[PDB]
Amino acid sequence: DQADKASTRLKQLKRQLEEAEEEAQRANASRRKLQRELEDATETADAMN
Amino acid sequence: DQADKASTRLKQLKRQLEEAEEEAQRANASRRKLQRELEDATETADAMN
Amino acid sequence: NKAEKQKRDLGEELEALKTELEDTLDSTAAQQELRSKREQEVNILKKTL
Repeated sequence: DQADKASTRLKQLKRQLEEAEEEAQRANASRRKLQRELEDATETADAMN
Repeated sequence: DQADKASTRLKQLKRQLEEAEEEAQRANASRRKLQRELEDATETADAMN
Repeated sequence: NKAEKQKRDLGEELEALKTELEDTLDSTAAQQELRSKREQEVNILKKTL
């Protein structure tokens, strides 16, 4: 029963790890677009100066 | 052995899940900080026009 | 009977370490083939002896 209970809980953690990895990929992807937009604004600020 | 092996893998997943959650805080916090800088660029764009 | 029981118990320790290292045996196929053949030869020598 301990092995079955531990195995069941272990599989449940895999679902959280898989879902957590998707959040990091989506969150990291948003940073790429955010940094890209900020980079364009930095060049515009330097040109305006 | 299966319970100990499964329990050992469960502990490894716990530290891995905590590491991913900890990294998400830095990425999530950085995303909020980047949003604040983006707001300044948007407001500055209005004054530039 | 107790001696034979201890032998089976000691053998389980070797199987436990092998199962925990099975994830790395596949990646090390460059040398696992030669090492695996040597293990079988030792078992044949014990049976023949």
